[PDB]
Amino acid sequence: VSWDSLPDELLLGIFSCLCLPELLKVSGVCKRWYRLASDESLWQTLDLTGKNLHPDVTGRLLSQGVIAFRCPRSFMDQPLAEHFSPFRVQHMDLSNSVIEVSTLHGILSQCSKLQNLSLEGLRLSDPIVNTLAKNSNLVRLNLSGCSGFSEFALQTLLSSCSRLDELNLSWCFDFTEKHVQVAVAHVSETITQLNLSGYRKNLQKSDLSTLVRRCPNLVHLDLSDSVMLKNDCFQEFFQLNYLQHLSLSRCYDIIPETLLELGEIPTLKTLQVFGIVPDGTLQLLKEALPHLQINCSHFTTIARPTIGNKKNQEIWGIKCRLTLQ
Amino acid sequence: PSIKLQSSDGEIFEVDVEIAKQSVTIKTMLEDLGMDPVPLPNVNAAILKKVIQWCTHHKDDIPVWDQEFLKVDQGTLFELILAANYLDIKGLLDVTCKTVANMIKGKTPEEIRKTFNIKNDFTEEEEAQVRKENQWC
Repeated sequence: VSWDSLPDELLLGIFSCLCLPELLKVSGVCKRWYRLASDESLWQTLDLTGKNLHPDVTGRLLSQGVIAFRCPRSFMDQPLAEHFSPFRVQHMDLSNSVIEVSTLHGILSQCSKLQNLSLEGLRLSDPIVNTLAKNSNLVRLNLSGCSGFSEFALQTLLSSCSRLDELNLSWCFDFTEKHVQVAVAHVSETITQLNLSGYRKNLQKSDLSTLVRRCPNLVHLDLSDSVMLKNDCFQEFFQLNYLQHLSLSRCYDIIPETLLELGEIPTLKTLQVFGIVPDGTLQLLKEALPHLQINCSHFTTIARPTIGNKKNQEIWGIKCRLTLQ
Repeated sequence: PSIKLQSSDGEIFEVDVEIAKQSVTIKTMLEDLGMDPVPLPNVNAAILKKVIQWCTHHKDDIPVWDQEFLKVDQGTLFELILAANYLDIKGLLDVTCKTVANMIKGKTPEEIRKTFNIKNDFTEEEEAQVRKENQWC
């Protein structure tokens, strides 16, 4: 007997039971299996991390209706700036990958339905940053460590993403005051988690004011490495009635004692002040503010596709069903 | 506590209402119709007896029992996947599909066509592209 007489819904069942390499095997059995082997139901979540890859493969794969694309530490360094057809991709992690800037652009120029994106540690460009503006439905965006874009392209992206909740725009070693100013002046008021650490002399107190004025919903605020900030900034954090996580690690102008004032912020649940607090005055600070969690955490979780080890492929909670592990 | 099922070819099996309920199909009928000899025109007596057996084994629910259970010819397995689907029994539809999945694993596209007997719709030039489109993996 033949199984090709099996309903289309059932072959997909059988195929859903196949791991990535198996699925690509079967796709070459008969023309029918090949169609089905690429059915959208089978490709919602894809995990290709650390895979060297040609842009056409990433495009051809993203063109199969892939919603969660986990692909950090990957390699895409060749021609054909995806233009494939628009992509359904909603959650995508390309963090710390090496991707030709024109390849990065081509792929993100077929994206409008992104909800959660990570481009952490990727050289970008206005062409790239501008195409991101299309994804106005962006809820979480990570551009930490990125560079290659003006404060103007950053402006239209931030202006455009009006429902942004988490924004990790830290250590963009690439930029000036103007980028920081644009940043606080156009981040959506809907923002609740913002990471703007890494801009020493380029982040003034006034930039903190603007931010505080325009964004009353901040719950997470990382300002580590804000060399300019003194305790006279605390009066701005006080005007945030939902701030429960603050980071001021390496803010050398914040006298360790003045840190006691941060007890004014009622909602505050955790404080991170590494590198400026003597072990001693730190344990006294913990005495005084027993409600807080001081220097309890080292890494930012703001807009991070994944948090942990052995816990990969949980790209924003999604356990990618197709992988290469 | 009891319900009678009628195979598409005559047989009447008396299964426990709770076990028969494992079938969304048989479940909707026993409600939206309140029938005694539940008409199952899409499942013959051989397969239904299997479905009931599998459901009984997992009345509280790849295991070894299931593997031995699905240790049948391709025909029967093909009939069960349909049966399970028709009767919409997610439980048994899962094991049967994974069973077929396990059969495909290891075998090459050719060995697969043999077993499940599949016509090669491909052109040697198409298998050339299908292959190229899957090198990256």
